[PDB]
Amino acid sequence: ADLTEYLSRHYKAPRMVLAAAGGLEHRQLLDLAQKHFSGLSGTYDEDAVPTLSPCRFTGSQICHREDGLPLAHVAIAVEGPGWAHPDNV
Amino acid sequence: RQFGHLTRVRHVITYSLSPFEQRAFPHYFSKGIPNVLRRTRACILRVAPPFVAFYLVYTWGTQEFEKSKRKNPAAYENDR
Repeated sequence: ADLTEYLSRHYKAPRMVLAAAGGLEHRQLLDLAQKHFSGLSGTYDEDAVPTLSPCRFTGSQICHREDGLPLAHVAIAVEGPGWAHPDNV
Repeated sequence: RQFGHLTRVRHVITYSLSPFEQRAFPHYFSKGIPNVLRRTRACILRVAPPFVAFYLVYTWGTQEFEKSKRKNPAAYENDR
């Protein structure tokens, strides 16, 4: 029930992209997508459309102390820019 | 004796939080005053009675010193 509901919600046309790369003609890919993928639904039931709420970054630490393992692994980071920000470059 | 050579610790996880992210005085009067009282109730019975006993011996000893300093009724009374 959870898997099928997760599928029915999230796996849909406006939320999806069909990519291709190699020796192939854009017209042909579009014909194949029109012939096979146009069967997908195109909007919602007027709700159930989940949109991303922003996530709170918290400066904090987690220290899984385990001397039995041979080498310590450390990962330190500050809050990132997000996909959109030119600063990324 | 250094960080790294202290002792063998295994399977523990410590979750911490930045001091700028968190509060300095979280639930100070709310949770504290009860905790302070609890700590007072724990110790009081062990700590106080000797100081009470000091106070009793103190006031008594000073009282009895002032009694002995002062006059007495047998000093040449019923003896002209």
